[PDB]
Amino acid sequence: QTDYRIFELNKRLQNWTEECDNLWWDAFTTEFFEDDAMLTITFCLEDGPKRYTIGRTLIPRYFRSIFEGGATELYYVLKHPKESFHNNFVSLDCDQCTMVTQHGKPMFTQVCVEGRLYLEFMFDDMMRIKTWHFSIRQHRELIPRSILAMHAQDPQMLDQLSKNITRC
Amino acid sequence: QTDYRIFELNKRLQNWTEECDNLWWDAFTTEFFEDDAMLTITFCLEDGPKRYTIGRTLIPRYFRSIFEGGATELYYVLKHPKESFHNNFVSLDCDQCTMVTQHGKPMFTQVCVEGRLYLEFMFDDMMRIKTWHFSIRQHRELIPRSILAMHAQDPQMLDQLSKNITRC
Amino acid sequence: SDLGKKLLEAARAGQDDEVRILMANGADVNAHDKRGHTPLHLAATNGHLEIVEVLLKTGADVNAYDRTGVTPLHLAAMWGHLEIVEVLLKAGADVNALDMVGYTPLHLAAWDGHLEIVEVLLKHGADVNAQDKFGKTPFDLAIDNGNEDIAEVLQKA
Amino acid sequence: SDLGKKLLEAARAGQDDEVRILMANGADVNAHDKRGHTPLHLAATNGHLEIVEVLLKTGADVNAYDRTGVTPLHLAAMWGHLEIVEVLLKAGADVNALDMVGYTPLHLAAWDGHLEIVEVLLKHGADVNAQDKFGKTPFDLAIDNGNEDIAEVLQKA
Repeated sequence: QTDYRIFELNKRLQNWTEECDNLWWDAFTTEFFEDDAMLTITFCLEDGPKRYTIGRTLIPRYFRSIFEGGATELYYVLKHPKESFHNNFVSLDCDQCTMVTQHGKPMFTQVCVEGRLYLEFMFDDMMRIKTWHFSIRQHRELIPRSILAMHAQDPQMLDQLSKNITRC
Repeated sequence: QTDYRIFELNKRLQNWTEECDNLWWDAFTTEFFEDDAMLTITFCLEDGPKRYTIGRTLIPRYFRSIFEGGATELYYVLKHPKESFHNNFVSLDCDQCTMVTQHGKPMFTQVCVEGRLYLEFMFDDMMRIKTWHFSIRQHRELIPRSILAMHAQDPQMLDQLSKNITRC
Repeated sequence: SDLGKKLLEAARAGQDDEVRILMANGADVNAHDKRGHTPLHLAATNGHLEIVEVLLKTGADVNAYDRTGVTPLHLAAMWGHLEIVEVLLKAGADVNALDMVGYTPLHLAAWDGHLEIVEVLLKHGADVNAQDKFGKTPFDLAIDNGNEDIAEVLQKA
Repeated sequence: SDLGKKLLEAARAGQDDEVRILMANGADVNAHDKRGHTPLHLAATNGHLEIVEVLLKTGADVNAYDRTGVTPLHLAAMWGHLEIVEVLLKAGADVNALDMVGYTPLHLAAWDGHLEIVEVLLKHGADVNAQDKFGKTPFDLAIDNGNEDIAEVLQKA
């Protein structure tokens, strides 16, 4: 069951703290990705082209970067994914994937990046990701209702709270 | 593994639409709860006492109500749950549980209700919930940043957007 | 058996014409699934009034209880189905029937929060003092689920 | 073997005093785990400069490659460790070393976005034209990861 694997992946990401060393990202990538894995990210078509394609040595460095932003929380929500079987591997095509990060201590913004995630997994004991393609449609940012109460009467501070803190 | 069971529970809740009949809630409760299950909710101690305790016949009616609000999305996020084993059953104590609902088409608010969730599960093939106790600490509401851009210059509309739409 | 199932399906989906074809082809109207749900349980939960009436008319047991001791009147009351509550009482449904938890219809209506459904049950002699497994009364349940209109009423009997 | 492991552990946790006790108790400084990581790989990833220097001094292989063909200089460059990049080049680390993907240190630094690390590699004769498995150059990677300073520089060679 592929769906268990992305649950286990979200579960591992819970153990991340500022206190974790760079080699934690390697052990994480070894548990969930193949040694020859490939990872593609296609960014919002409201911007220019933008398209990561990276192999295994850079995958630890990719995930680390998600928490360089101020993100202290990361999980992937898969609504109605299609599992298909083939000779060497299983595909998981999820048209309704949301990448959720929460910024700040305390939380001051949640970022939802919605797109299609396609995974191929090795069909062996380990069930590790051969291929990762996330083509993003859109991103929205949510802020606590409390922050709006606070700055009701501050046109300038409301003008700044209006602005996205990420690009996608 | 108890953690798989709450993944499967969040996964089932994805299939809910306004188009689903009341008996869907019974089939859902049969898959995840025992025939003699018990469900307790302790509400925010900022309000009065407030404390559901209900048996199996009302559990379908409880879950349905979460979507009577305008909620079109429900999942439980379990950060660092403790699995313990006993004679008849497994406990799962999660001090960092968040009940996430999203209101509206389109989404105009996300509601996070944070508390301790304690589960007991039957240790059999079915692994169904004997007991469900969620004692809530707090709830916060998040709104799209876009809504704030929109109503920047409307003191009255910002005064209304300031107000919680739920109680917990 | 075979027909048994199609008639649970049709009773669920509120398929009026398909309930008639089956009843005419000899379907058992007191047929039950693994839960102990009858067509009457199903139709009473999904609010299918006409199917309730026609099942009751062909000998469907008004007081049939599932494995949890739950009757159609329990279900009609819990899901807030006024007309079905009225039709079931008139066919003799037990107004103070107890499930495995000690819930009565009144308990379930006290929860659901249907103002008229409570009064019809009270008119038909529902026990205002009935205690569920947790020592809770219809009164209590209406405080719990924040139905303060219903509780005013229940403070009277 | 036994000591082999403790020395990977200590090299990881940047435990300077515990690397000395082990080296004095005969720990193999070219010891490797299942991945093919050496103390040097580990210390170079977690930024432990003093351990890098002392391993290099006791015969640690500067150019040891893990199962994916990855060298300490690859890792120092990727994780943005200036002083460790300088020390490794001086101990003879291959500046144009290729992993399984066709990544060079320059590719990885082009990604990480460390302005000085790129110039030190370019000074030490890094191939500006090197193509990874996907036909991407350090230049390309710096556009991809939005490091436009680094790309200005790479447009020169």
